[PDB]
Amino acid sequence: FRYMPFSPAGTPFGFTDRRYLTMNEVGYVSTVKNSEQYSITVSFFDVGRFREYHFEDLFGYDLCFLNEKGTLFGQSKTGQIQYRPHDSIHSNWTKIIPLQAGERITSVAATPVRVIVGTSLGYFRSFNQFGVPFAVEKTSPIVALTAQNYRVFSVHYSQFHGLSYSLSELGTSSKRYYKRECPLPMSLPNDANLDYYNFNPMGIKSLFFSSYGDPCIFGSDNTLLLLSKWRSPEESKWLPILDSNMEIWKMSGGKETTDIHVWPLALAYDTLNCILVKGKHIWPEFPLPLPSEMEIRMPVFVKSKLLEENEIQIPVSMAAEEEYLRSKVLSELLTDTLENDGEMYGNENEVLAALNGAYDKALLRLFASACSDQNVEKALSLAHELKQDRALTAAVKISERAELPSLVKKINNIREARYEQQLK
Amino acid sequence: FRYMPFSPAGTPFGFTDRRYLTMNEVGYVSTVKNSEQYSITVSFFDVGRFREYHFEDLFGYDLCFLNEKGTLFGQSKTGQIQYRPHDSIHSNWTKIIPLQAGERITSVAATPVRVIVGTSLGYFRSFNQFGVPFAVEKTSPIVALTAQNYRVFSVHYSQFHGLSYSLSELGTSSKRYYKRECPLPMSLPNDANLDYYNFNPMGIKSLFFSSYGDPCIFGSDNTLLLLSKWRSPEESKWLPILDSNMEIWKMSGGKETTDIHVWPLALAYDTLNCILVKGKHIWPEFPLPLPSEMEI
Amino acid sequence: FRYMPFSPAGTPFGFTDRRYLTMNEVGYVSTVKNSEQYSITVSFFDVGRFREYHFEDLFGYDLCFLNEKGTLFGQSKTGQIQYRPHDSIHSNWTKIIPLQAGERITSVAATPVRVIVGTSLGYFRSFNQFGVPFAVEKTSPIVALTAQNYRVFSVHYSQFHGLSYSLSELGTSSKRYYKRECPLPMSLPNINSDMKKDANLDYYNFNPMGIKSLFFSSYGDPCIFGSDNTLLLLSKWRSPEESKWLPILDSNMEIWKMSGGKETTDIHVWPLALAYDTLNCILVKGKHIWPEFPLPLPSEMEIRMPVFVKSKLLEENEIQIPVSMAAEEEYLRSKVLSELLTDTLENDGEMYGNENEVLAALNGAYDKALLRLFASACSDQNVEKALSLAHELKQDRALTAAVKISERAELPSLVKKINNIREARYEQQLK
Amino acid sequence: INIDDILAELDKE
Amino acid sequence: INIDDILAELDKE
Repeated sequence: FRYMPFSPAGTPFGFTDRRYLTMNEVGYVSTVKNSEQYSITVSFFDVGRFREYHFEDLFGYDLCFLNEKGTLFGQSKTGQIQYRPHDSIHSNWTKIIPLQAGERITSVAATPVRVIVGTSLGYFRSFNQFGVPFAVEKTSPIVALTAQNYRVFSVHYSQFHGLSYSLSELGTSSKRYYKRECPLPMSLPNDANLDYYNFNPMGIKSLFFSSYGDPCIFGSDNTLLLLSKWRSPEESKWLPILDSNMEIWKMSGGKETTDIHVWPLALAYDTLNCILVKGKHIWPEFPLPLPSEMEIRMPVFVKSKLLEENEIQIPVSMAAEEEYLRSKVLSELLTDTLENDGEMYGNENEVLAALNGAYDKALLRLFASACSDQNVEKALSLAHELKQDRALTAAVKISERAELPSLVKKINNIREARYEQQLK
Repeated sequence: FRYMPFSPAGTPFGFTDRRYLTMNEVGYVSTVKNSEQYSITVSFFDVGRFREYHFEDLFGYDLCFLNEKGTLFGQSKTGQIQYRPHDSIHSNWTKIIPLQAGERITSVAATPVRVIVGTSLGYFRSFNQFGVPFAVEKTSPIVALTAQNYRVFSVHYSQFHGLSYSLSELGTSSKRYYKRECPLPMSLPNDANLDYYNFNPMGIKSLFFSSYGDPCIFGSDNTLLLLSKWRSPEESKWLPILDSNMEIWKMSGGKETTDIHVWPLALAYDTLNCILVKGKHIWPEFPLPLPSEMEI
Repeated sequence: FRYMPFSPAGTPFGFTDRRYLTMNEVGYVSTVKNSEQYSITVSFFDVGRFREYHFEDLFGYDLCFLNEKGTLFGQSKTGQIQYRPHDSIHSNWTKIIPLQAGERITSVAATPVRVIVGTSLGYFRSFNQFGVPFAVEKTSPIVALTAQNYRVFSVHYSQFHGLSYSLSELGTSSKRYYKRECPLPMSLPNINSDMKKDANLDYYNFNPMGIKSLFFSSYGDPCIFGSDNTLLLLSKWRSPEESKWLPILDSNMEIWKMSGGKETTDIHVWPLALAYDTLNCILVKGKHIWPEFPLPLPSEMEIRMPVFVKSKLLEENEIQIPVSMAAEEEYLRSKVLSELLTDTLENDGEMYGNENEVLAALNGAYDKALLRLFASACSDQNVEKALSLAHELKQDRALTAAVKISERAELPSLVKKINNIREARYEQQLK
Repeated sequence: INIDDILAELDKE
Repeated sequence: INIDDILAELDKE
């Protein structure tokens, strides 16, 4: 098996002399064949903060990672890396990674405080932002890396397990594993886009931490997978939180397309930052379109049922189910973040509060429909899933309006049962 | 490799127009091809407890799971499922499971409080007994599911290491994993019974929880495997507690008879509930013989 | 996959009639085909302590493990083992290990106080020095075992997981796990089709995993040495979530450096043991990568962090290393050894009696090497990089040295920032 | 069943 | 920059 150099949201050359090395919420990095050398351009989406620049690449960098403080470059064969801070205040530094016979650098990553290099033999080399090495580690062969602050999300490959992943923190003292080589349930690729899968065999279009710090991955099935409960080894689960194919289908008024594709940049709370690629190839081209936003949606919608109820219009009762699930997942994730790491941007507490509000509201709609169909048992089960005591009260009012006195008493018991815990 | 729709102790059509969807200690479910549709029958062994019933099947369910409170039906290709409570007090409900291109439902399972759907793409969808969704999880491709109360035992397939199993608990807090895609020590299939191994290529005749909460599997080698001490990672091992080939040999007075085959229904503390099948086929046909019990 | 009988630093017969059963810091054990029987010889490197002896093997022992008090022998097929104390105080004893159909003994190990036998079905059978059995345990199929005092380092292999390892202690009553079947990131051999006529193919038929040897270091940390000729050491094994495998010696790179930067094809390293910072080994000169007869004198190879690049080493010119470039490796090497030794002392205490002085000198070399990197950063007007380096200093007297270097470089802003580190540490010290 | 008035009441709390 | 004299002071401590 041939290990190919990986970078988040990178594109292949195809029939041209240019491609994107990497791509995310910060900006994009492209390279152009310049006779026997290369022209590298580093652009930004926030033109106010950073200034787009370019330079000549005499090494042939095929690896890249972009963050808000700098850009990391890598050469898969010679093992030469370079870190270039965005501000001219700090100096560039260059390093050559030692490589054994046949060993290639497969992925690099950088945060404002950490620089990471992974190889095909499973060598894991870390540095600080200045190039001071911390420790060399031997793991399973690495195929993909991403990082955020002090945390590292790595993808590994063996001929035994297939794809696995590790989740670690590079603290001041030592490297600690949250998760060590656990199964990575990403669908592998099973053609017009063959050039891409020669360039990216695993089909990992991109991978990243969300803004709130949860690992995400986006494969050839165009489904955003998010790792939930990663702080509890026995509770960790991968969640499909967006079928971009289904969202495109809904945008097109329920019509099948072959010329609209999604290229993942980042996940911010509930919104997937991406490029909407229109054309024959599934990867973005030149010039790069403006980034689009795609709200995440739990994959619980059926195409046949969506057509019957008719951009595709969703019936309130059907949308309430998805919103309930979507709120449930997001609420659980964000709460875990706040209960362990605290705030990062300054609006998490407000987001969580609004989130729980939307949760109960969507749940009450499902409750009402259950009451509408005289389904007391299903309604009572829904009421148990309510969060706010004020929502239980609202449920009582709905039960009264539905003229279901038996339901009212049972919900009032729930209220009293919760009030009971309040007296302890 | 082909992902065939699995159900516990299910039987193939063969050259007939009828077969068994699922089968356990509670009862048995059958389906019959008629002129334009299908006819599903749900029967019980304790006739004093539950009311046998039947209905027309316009969808053509090929997946089924039966517990002490209701029956779960599934259509593998259209993603249609239906839950029918044994009592009239509770309503039937129908729901359609989303399926991407080429994705099939591979196995379903239900408990009094949970409904589970697994797919060939490794989607794990859970509901309560009323159809309210609880979670959508992504795992390895699922080939077999079984459940007991809040516990789930799933068999997965990988391109790389083949069959594996997970063991989890869908508690009120969050889904906890006791075992996560661990090696499955079951023997794969090594003929008149050729329709069966086309119907069930993994040779898993059935799988279930014991009455004391232990995962059991019954492969083509006709040996009942029991996963003991799964609450402790250090001392969790599979125990071949019953080679049904031996027990038959003793009943034949020491005479190798290729007439009798064992069809597993359940494990009940001390005995193996089963169907003793006499004939060419290793699977039961119609009518269904009275349940037997083998000592462990 | 065929499980082959494994022994530390064992060699195949190859195209000869003799081979080494096992090999380490204590000595070596060889066997010679004697018509229809075998002649086993047990030799030692400390000829003063022990006396070389030999005996006739009517069983065909293909398994062996050597320690300072005795030698353990094993027959992979019949399941017969024998323990032979060096000293006459205790008697030899023989045992027959139960084996199912197709089950083979894959590895044996012995300390002065423990005897361990592993099988291809994953049976883990342990005894004391007199043959009194412990509980029998079932694990994953075992391919390699080593032991030190009461602790056992085991390698497992399945067609499911690949290579895993366990680290355990055999207490008075029962077996306790430090680590249980964690991933073992040792590179496997990449055998080609041109290897079918290769001179060294015989070894990988004899040892498919390519595990040339494995052992505890003298300070008690697990090590393994595979076909990639890289010494891997397991760090932080007392903390399950922190345990990491560290490559601490690329012997291919060291041979290259010894050869004055020249590529060779006739020099190979055969690992015996790791003593603190030095790899005890045999330097094999010839076509085959395993040693033969007669056995050369043991060599010493100091461990080096694999951070050196051949191209950069040539430019700066046995290969000479520039002090600034050597400082990076020395900082890293001291950092690892200091971290390892500290964990050892805080948990096990001293073993030989000079560890605290060793650790003290070690920390001295750490700060000293770090200050050289600090100076270079100061030299290149890089205040930020220098300050990051200063934070990594250990001794407060080293911080003082950093201040003086900062003053000589005329960087007053750096001086204040380093003095802040001193103040910040004093505050935490009072809590 | 309309609950828009009830939902609004829950938000004001 | 030579620091050999500074290093020597640290060793004597």
